[PDB]
Amino acid sequence: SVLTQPPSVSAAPGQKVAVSCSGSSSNIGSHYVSWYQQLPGTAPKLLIYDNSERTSGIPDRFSGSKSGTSATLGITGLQTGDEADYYCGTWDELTSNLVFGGGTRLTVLGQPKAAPSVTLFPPSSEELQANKATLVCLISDFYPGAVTVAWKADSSPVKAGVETTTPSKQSNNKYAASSYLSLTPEQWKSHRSYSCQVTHEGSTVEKTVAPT
Amino acid sequence: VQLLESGGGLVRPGGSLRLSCAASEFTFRYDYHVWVRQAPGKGLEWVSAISGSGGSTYYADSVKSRFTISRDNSKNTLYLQMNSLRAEDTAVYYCARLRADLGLYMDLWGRGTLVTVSSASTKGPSVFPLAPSSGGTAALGCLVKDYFPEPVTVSWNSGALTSGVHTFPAVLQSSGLYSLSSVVTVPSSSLGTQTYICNVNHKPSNTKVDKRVEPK
Ligand SMILES: [Cl-]
Ligand SMILES: [Cl-]
Ligand SMILES: [Cl-]
Repeated sequence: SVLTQPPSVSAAPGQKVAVSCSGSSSNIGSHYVSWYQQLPGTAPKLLIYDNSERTSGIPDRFSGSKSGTSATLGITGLQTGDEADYYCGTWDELTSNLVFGGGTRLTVLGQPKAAPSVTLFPPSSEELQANKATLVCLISDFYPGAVTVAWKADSSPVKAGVETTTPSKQSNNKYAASSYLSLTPEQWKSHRSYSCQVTHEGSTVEKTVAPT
Repeated sequence: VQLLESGGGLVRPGGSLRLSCAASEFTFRYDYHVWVRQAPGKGLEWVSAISGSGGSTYYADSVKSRFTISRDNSKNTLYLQMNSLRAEDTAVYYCARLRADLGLYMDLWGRGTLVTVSSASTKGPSVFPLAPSSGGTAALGCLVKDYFPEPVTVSWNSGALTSGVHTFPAVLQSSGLYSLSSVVTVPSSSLGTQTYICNVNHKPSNTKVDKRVEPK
């Protein structure tokens, strides 16, 4: 949200990661940063408060620092049990809100990094005959299990009518996701092309379909 | 030492829901408490805060004038009254303790309660073929669009075809309806000679469709 974190960090068991948290004068600049650990399917848990202080039970493997408008969570001796979403948080004095970063997914790597395979289908003749249009973006065999999906109508971003899944574990322990763009038939016919853009570990894989 | 949320569940758009959070700690009345929510697959969003004895309340602009935070210290209970609920309010709602040392931090969290804002009722899917485009392989599939509830079963050629088949987990849309897709990867040389049929069954709506998927 208001604070900026990298979507994904990863390392092998026993190795280290750093999670950056970027804000402004009115939040991180003037106020103390906390870090929250969210294990899969659980409530957040406080790890660190007042920038660098660990809560009870939290090992010295976890460390926090803060300089100006940025903060950093360090984790050394990575264990599979550390796999979680990590959130930075602080007070924002402009809005008088408690604010969070967008979350960082920590993967403790159990297999090689895999870029996603992307398949994009245009609307069927049958759906267009029913006066509707759905673009289907199928995303498979990626690891770690974190992607961002962006839709384009020619060169313009499309944010309306977008429905994207959370990544889910396939049988091979890689991840799958899908994204659906709802259009009018008129929108579909009027553009030169639509694109599904899948960003994984800082690289974008793009597929494009055209009504022609 | 714990917080436990209750009152979550299914509510129609425009409806109301009262969440409760029961606190075990004697110190409950001496601490600020908050509601934080998390939309499925998304980040934490702080919602509301209340002082020890309710003299001060804070709200995110996203819930201001629709939501009211309150507490009854005699019952060690925190409340969130949510009126005029919208689909974008669908989330796990957490109650948490807000404390100050040098600065602010949320040191104790409840388990969370799911709030689903939806008027989704039993509905069969529309099944559309995803035709193969005109590594010597073609992807073809079937779109299973706008059904409720889970689950649907998809097979290809009545289970004869398994290699190359990927049936994707369903998307739960803001509408509260599901969609899923199944894809099979086949040789481009096969498209002229082989028949590909996706077999879709949605038992709750008695919707069973065999859709032939052909080129173009
Ligand atoms: Cl107080
Ligand atoms: Cl008060
Ligand atoms: Cl502070």
